[PDB]
Amino acid sequence: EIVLTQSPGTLSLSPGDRATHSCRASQSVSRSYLAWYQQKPGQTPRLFIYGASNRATGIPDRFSGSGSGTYFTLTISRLEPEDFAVYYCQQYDSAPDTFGQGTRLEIKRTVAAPSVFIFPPSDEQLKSGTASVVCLLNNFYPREAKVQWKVDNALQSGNSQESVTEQDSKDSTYSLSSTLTLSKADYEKHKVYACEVTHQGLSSPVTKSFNRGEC
Amino acid sequence: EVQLVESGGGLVQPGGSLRLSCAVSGFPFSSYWMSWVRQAPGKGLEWVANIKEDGSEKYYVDSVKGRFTISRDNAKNSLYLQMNSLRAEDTAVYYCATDPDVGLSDSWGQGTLVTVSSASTKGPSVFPLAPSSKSTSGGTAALGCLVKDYFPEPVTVSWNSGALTSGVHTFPAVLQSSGLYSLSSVVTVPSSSLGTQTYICNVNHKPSNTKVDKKVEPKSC
Ligand SMILES: N[C@@H]1[C@@H](O)[C@H](O)[C@@H](CO)O[C@H]1O
Ligand SMILES: [Cl-]
Repeated sequence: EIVLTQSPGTLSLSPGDRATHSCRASQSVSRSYLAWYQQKPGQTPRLFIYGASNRATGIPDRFSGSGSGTYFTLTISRLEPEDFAVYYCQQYDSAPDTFGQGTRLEIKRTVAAPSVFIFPPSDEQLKSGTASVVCLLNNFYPREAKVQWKVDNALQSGNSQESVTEQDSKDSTYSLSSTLTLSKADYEKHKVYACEVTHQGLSSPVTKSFNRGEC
Repeated sequence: EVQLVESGGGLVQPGGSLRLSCAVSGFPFSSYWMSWVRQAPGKGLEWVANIKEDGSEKYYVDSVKGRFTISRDNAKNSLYLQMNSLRAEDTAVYYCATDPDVGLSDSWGQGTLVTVSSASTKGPSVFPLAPSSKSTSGGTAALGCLVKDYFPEPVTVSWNSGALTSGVHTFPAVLQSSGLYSLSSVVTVPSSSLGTQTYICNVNHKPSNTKVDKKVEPKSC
């Protein structure tokens, strides 16, 4: 099999920047049958370049490809905020038509602090023996954020899970949910539910909290 | 317009089988090599198999040789993948994918998720994330739905049957310790609307044939 190695693994650049994505083949790729795909999170890949240097239908001029032999590149000449994706190269000269491992391109923007919201468990859920407490960090950049849960002032470990949205296609921010899960019993053992957020955009960490049973 | 529509995926027992179908239109399918490509959760794309325009030549990744068969029906403009002796390593979204020489950006299907598990389908419980003083500043409140304890993926969530679009964030599902998924969908809206406007999350879990509409009621003092 021809092995394709992509570099860099991750790339973070601002709108207007030139982005370069490399694809190296373990042996020469005949006919320059080398393709590039853009994949957004959770979406179908779209073919962007075929035959090493040809744009697919609907692909704007800022995307171009070049190369031959064992070295190929995909260029975005002038980045736009909608250009975040994982980009994959593929060779299709001789089966198996293998893919590289992808380059994740993030669009860089100026620092943006999260807005923080907290949601107690619903009475509906409480009826059934479990309490989920949700903390929302909305519209922030960069992606790195620390969320610490504290119940009557003790910080939690191992009972929370986080998920992050894909970047916003216009303003390049992320949002994050953190869910703390307690038994309905253990929920009742305590009073103060707090989410403490540390982020580069905040001058000091922000805490959002409620007391179990309030408006 | 180009369309490639996969079907036949879903949940399947380890050791079981599935038949994937892909119906193609909008370009001359019968003149192109076609392929299946898969993507395991959180992993990269992996080529699975391909087939000549007349079906007379085909290739497979070694991990599926002898148990997957690619075929086509040019009369029906369709591509197939017959998958047997399934294992956890086969869990992935499966895409039918045109040979890239076609030169069309939209030349792959939507994908069908294959989940190889002994577990049952299970529909979600949908709980309100109620707007309160703790989710409202400026003229905007956040509210949402917690879509909890379902299996397998995926679920879809809309708000107000699709009328409500901006400020929505449906988070990626997370797998709990239990082996069930959970997800939240939130939206930010004007605070003034909360008395007048109804906010309803529309949840669809096709694997279990579960549809839930949950009205999200505000908190006021
Ligand atoms: N072995 C190759 C395939 O893998 C390829 O995609 C197709 C079109 O090049 O033609 C075959 O001869
Ligand atoms: Cl591959």
